[PDB]
Amino acid sequence: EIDYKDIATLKNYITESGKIVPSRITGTRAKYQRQLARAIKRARYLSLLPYTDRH
Amino acid sequence: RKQVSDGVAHIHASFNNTIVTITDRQGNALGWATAGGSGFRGSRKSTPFAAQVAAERCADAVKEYGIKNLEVMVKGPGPGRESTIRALNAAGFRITNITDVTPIPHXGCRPPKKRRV
Amino acid sequence: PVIKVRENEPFDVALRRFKRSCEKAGVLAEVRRREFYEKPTTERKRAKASAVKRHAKKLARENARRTRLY
Amino acid sequence: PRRRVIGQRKILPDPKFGSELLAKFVNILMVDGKKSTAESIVYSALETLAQRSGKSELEAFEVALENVRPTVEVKSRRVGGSTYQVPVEVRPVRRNALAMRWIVEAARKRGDKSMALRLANELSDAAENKGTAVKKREDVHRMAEANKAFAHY
RNA sequence: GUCUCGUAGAGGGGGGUAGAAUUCCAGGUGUAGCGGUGAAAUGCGUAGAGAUCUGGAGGAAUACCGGUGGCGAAGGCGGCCCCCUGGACGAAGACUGACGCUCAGGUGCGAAAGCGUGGGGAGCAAACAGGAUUAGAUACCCUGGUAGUCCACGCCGUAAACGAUGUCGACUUGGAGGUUGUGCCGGCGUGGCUUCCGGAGCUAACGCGUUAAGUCGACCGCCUGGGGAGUACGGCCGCA
RNA sequence: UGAUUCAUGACUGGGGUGAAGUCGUAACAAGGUAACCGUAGGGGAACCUGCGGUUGGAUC
Ligand SMILES: [K+]
Ligand SMILES: [K+]
Ligand SMILES: [K+]
Ligand SMILES: [K+]
Ligand SMILES: [K+]
Ligand SMILES: [K+]
Ligand SMILES: [K+]
Ligand SMILES: [K+]
Ligand SMILES: [K+]
Ligand SMILES: [K+]
Ligand SMILES: [K+]
Ligand SMILES: [K+]
Ligand SMILES: [K+]
Ligand SMILES: [K+]
Ligand SMILES: [K+]
Ligand SMILES: [K+]
Ligand SMILES: [Mg+2]
Ligand SMILES: [Mg+2]
Ligand SMILES: [Mg+2]
Ligand SMILES: [Mg+2]
Ligand SMILES: [Mg+2]
Ligand SMILES: [Mg+2]
Ligand SMILES: [Mg+2]
Ligand SMILES: [Mg+2]
Ligand SMILES: [Mg+2]
Ligand SMILES: [Mg+2]
Ligand SMILES: [Mg+2]
Ligand SMILES: [Mg+2]
Ligand SMILES: [Mg+2]
Ligand SMILES: [Mg+2]
Ligand SMILES: [Mg+2]
Ligand SMILES: [Mg+2]
Ligand SMILES: [Mg+2]
Ligand SMILES: [Mg+2]
Ligand SMILES: [Mg+2]
Repeated sequence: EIDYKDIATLKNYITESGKIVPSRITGTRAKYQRQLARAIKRARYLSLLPYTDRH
Repeated sequence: RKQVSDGVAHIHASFNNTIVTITDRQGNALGWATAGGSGFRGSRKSTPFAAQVAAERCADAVKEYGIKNLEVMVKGPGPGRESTIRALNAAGFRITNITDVTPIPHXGCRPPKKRRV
Repeated sequence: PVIKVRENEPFDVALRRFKRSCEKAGVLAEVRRREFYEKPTTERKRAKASAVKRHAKKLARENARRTRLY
Repeated sequence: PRRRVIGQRKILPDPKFGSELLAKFVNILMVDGKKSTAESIVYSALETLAQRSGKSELEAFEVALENVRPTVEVKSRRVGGSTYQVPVEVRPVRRNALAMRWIVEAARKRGDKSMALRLANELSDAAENKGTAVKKREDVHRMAEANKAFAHY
């Protein structure tokens, strides 16, 4: 299960600018792509990850 | 009249015009030039060439400041995104950093209605 | 898109890189799409059309590797 | 043409000097197929020009050409919306064809006595960047200058 | 139909919060243009704009993820977090014992616009004004801009409210996918929902084709040449 | 004193038919601003504009 705290893994699924990478490019399953997006959005709110790269 | 050597070039590249503003590192403007004020109106003003002429004139307006190094911030989709940077390097400045700062709303306000031409 | 020109990197090489990082960010396509408002019925109509085109073209490609022209 | 099947035609060199370059200039000057009448006019103007300077008939002719040959011109280009006068590079052959045509046209407009004298005064001013023809080359370079922004259409 | 265990979900109602952007306000730097178009002009600017930096105010919408993806009776539903809450599906069993299907009248829900009262108002923008275009231009284009769009409560009850396809059940060759369960040893099964193609059959043809427009049963709604007309008059409903 | 029904009435509302005069050119092709639906406002007229919706849109 994906953890919003597990920042090291989450960084694999965001671009250099901070955007979530499409599942068609990373080859992620749909059910887990939805968990990644939720986790990434929680991490952004806690300032563990950036919203946009111009931070 | 104070030397700076380390400035920032801001390129405002809209579909109709190009504005080039050179500031120091704290946002204080030192000089500016625009494609529209460099002798081009109408369809000529919105070209990459007119943007290049504006980049040169801006480089001249700040030659007293002794600027040596430049970061470049590009903003907008206009045709003067690249010819202004090419001309800033040909002007003698050392282009240290290039960045896109085009604003993107994360939704934001409703845009104007589509044109029926 | 934050291209830091590294030492000894010629300017043209940095210029082509910044261009690459822009196109890979889709900033230009995103700005052009936000210039005017698109009605939700229009957005849905053109999302469906692009999927019908992606599909019906692949289905004809399969029928073009199993046929001779001469 | 659409099919692009147009090669090149050989032109005989002029009698007195054996220069194909000069023989074309006689052709541009000729009217009604009266070539000998044009050969005489060119030869007379060329001698007045040869004694008005220190150079031979040819070297004085080339110096006249070098000051009238255009390097860039404008051509129209109708694209999605309107038409822009795009500046285009003039190919080396068209440079000579335009230079000769403007000289002959300028000389025909003067008010001296004979055409041999008119051509002589134009070929002489062309050596000093004066008169028409040279001015026509200036007007073309200006137009192509004011449209340099359109140098990619 | 009930119970047990679990699963996915923009299903609903209430509250909170985050970041991007627009506008406005203040200040710093800075100086002659900006903005707009096919080209212009109206408009804005030396009373210092536009550009750039800092701080503040406020409203609305939630980039990427995002998908012929998901959920919902339909209308519809999209940041994140909490609270209240509906449905669906699956695996093993246990339980009730035809408790079912459909439905005139009735009742409820029902996009957008619109209406009432009280709020709110950034952006957008009917009406309106000016600038253009034009033979004219009550338009298309440009610069502005008010209702309205937003919130609470009430009304209205209509849409190409569409799959132009009523609901329920049974039966009848195939192929490739999506999505979500579950059994077994990536491999083999077995459920739910869903996209495209196509067989028989059907169809005026186009096409439909196990999610039927095929083969049947139950019940309901509806049609009967075009125009007049979904109009008049009357009734009921509505503040209009 | 009501109801209902028939006749009639200055004037007025739209409708049909004929005929073609005047004004434009809304639709059919991407019909030259894709068309149409509901609604609202505006306009000599066909109509135009806003908001949501449909494909019964050409091009790509
Ligand atoms: K729930
Ligand atoms: K009923
Ligand atoms: K506006
Ligand atoms: K006209
Ligand atoms: K308003
Ligand atoms: K209504
Ligand atoms: K539909
Ligand atoms: K399945
Ligand atoms: K399975
Ligand atoms: K029914
Ligand atoms: K009212
Ligand atoms: K009566
Ligand atoms: K129309
Ligand atoms: K049409
Ligand atoms: K309408
Ligand atoms: K009128
Ligand atoms: Mg606009
Ligand atoms: Mg509403
Ligand atoms: Mg009203
Ligand atoms: Mg109201
Ligand atoms: Mg109100
Ligand atoms: Mg407007
Ligand atoms: Mg109806
Ligand atoms: Mg609908
Ligand atoms: Mg639909
Ligand atoms: Mg119907
Ligand atoms: Mg089929
Ligand atoms: Mg049928
Ligand atoms: Mg009625
Ligand atoms: Mg009512
Ligand atoms: Mg028309
Ligand atoms: Mg039309
Ligand atoms: Mg109606
Ligand atoms: Mg109007
Ligand atoms: Mg309009």
